[PDB]
Amino acid sequence: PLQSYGFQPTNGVGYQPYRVVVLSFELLHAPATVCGPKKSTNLVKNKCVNFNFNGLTGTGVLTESNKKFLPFQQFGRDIADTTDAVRDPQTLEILDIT
Amino acid sequence: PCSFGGVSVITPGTNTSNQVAVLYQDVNCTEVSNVFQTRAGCLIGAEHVNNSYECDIPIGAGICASYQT
Amino acid sequence: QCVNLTTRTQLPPAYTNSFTRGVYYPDKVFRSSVLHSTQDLFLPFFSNVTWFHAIRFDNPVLPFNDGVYFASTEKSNIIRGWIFGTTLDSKTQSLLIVNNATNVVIKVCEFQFCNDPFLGVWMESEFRVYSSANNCTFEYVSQPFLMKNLREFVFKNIDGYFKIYSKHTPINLVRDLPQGFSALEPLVDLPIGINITRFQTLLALHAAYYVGYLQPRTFLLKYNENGTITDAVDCALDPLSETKCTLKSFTVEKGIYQTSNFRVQPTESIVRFPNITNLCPFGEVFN
Amino acid sequence: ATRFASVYAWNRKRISNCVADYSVLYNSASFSTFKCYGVSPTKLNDLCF
Ligand SMILES: *[C@@H]1O[C@H](CO)[C@@H](O[C@@H]2O[C@H](CO)[C@@H](O[C@@H]3O[C@H](CO)[C@@H](O)[C@H](O)[C@@H]3O)[C@H](O)[C@H]2NC(C)=O)[C@H](O)[C@H]1NC(C)=O
Ligand SMILES: *[C@@H]1O[C@H](CO)[C@@H](O[C@@H]2O[C@H](CO)[C@@H](O)[C@H](O)[C@H]2NC(C)=O)[C@H](O)[C@H]1NC(C)=O
Ligand SMILES: *[C@@H]1O[C@H](CO)[C@@H](O)[C@H](O)[C@H]1NC(C)=O
Ligand SMILES: *[C@@H]1O[C@H](CO)[C@@H](O)[C@H](O)[C@H]1NC(C)=O
Ligand SMILES: *[C@@H]1O[C@H](CO)[C@@H](O)[C@H](O)[C@H]1NC(C)=O
Ligand SMILES: *[C@@H]1O[C@H](CO)[C@@H](O)[C@H](O)[C@H]1NC(C)=O
Ligand SMILES: *[C@@H]1O[C@H](CO)[C@@H](O)[C@H](O)[C@H]1NC(C)=O
Repeated sequence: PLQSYGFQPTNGVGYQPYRVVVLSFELLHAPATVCGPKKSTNLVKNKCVNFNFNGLTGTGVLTESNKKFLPFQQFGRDIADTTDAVRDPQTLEILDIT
Repeated sequence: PCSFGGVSVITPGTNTSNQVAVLYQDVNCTEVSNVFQTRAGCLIGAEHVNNSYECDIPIGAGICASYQT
Repeated sequence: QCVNLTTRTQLPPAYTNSFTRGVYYPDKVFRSSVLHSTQDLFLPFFSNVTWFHAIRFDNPVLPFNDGVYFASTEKSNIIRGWIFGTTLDSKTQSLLIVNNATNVVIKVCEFQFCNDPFLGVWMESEFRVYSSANNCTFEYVSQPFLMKNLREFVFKNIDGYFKIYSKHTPINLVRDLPQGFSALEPLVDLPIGINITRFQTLLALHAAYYVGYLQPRTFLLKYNENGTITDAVDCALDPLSETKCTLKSFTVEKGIYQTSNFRVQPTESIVRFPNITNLCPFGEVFN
Repeated sequence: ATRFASVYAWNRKRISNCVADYSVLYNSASFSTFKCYGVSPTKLNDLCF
């Protein structure tokens, strides 16, 4: 059943070997694990900003905080669980949200 | 109606002792050894005395709990 | 070698108290000087949890349910590893953790497991756990789980993610738990999409293992200025803990508080109706 | 790759748990054929599978 190809150095183009790679992208009701590079913009302090830090969104003004977070804590929340501060994923620093 | 009622806990301050008892409003002590059946409900984890004393933590219907050795 | 040790130690479960151990950080939120109550899988406090020793070695299989707490101690020859899956009979993919001195391999694949899987041993050999594997999903490599220091772990499976949490605590008693409050941190989050129904402790051959099932219970978690949990109350464990959770406090003032609602449940269910033997001629409308 | 499989026995690499910029494949102008279906070819890096 299997026939070898005569891939000769003298073949015309239609008979020359070609390498083919097919990238199949499967989306299931399961965690997505093969992602693009994602986008970012410059970090801007002391101005009113529309934010998205790795999916954490909202609006406000950032300043440097005076508190430290655990390695598992990428953000903090206040008395009513609203954002208190966020950490910058490309420059980890804790920045208070006003 | 099948027996039911509010459930309340009688407690000392937590920096005094951890002895607590539970009062089950208007129900039997068998439905909820130290089980005090009264009109307010059944108090579980408590004993009772028939003499009168100053009120500390109320049960209801003229009865109050307190802590004694 | 894949030697079946067939020891059948059959130790009594030797259940001991979980005390206030079994808590891990449930989320990524920093909190300070607040008592955030949260419902999740944890060990109930003061629950009686089995402490089985292989020490003649055994690799028993227990229900995974919605997650399991595991902790252990060993002497000289240290045991590092776990097996999780839906069957563990080599028909489906499973999770194998082999943890050595310099790193850890957390892998999900279809493993052709040995009758009594062991890590051959200066490092562990996977061939003695399973003889072969195929249909692989993901091999994750990170830092080892090594530090008298009990290695405490939580294994969960949430929304397809395998979540592994850990901490190290000094042991006063070899066969029992250090007393005090735990707060384990996650190290590994793996987006696999595979269910676990069964958990097997994986042993290395040269051995005391504490294993408890987690239960979906609310804990009042007390957070300090570090974002850490320094204490907790297991809600509805006992009447005082009920009062503390109801009041969102780790302390209660002298008094009486309403915490619940008692209901008598029915003993029997009785159905009464007219006796008709005529299957209704709606079918006749169709015919 | 140093070597490719035969078409009767094409190879499959299962890719998971990673990040890739697919615009690289077009920016290079290194392929004679490059067509996308379902998903647009125009730098569709905002998707995850
Ligand atoms: C993510 O990767 C970026 C790569 O851009 C990391 O940024 C880099 O951070 C290092 C360490 O601070 C910088 O090197 C040193 O920076 C200081 C002051 O910024 C400078 O005085 C030294 O001469 C030296 O260059 C590097 O410049 C910086 N790259 C930038 C800003 O483009 C970043 O730290 C990484 N973030 C995480 C969370 O891993
Ligand atoms: C512990 O396990 C890790 C992960 O397998 C080992 O790292 C590998 O080491 C082998 C040879 O020892 C290499 O072929 C691999 O390339 C390594 N993998 C990675 C991801 O780095 C580590 O060496 C093991 N520890 C010991 C003491 O052998
Ligand atoms: C509870 O006590 C009441 C008051 O005597 C009585 O009427 C009722 O039968 C009791 N219920 C029980 C025993 O279930
Ligand atoms: C008072 O209560 C005590 C203890 O509950 C009991 O032993 C005693 O019989 C009671 N006395 C009377 C007069 O009911
Ligand atoms: C192999 O994996 C595929 C998809 O990942 C699945 O359909 C199949 O059931 C698996 N076979 C075994 C034996 O696990
Ligand atoms: C927690 O935060 C307080 C307040 O700064 C600090 O004094 C203490 O050292 C911290 N505890 C740690 C880092 O373990
Ligand atoms: C009559 O109708 C019933 C219900 O629609 C159906 O199950 C049955 O097959 C029918 N009998 C016939 C078509 O002979």
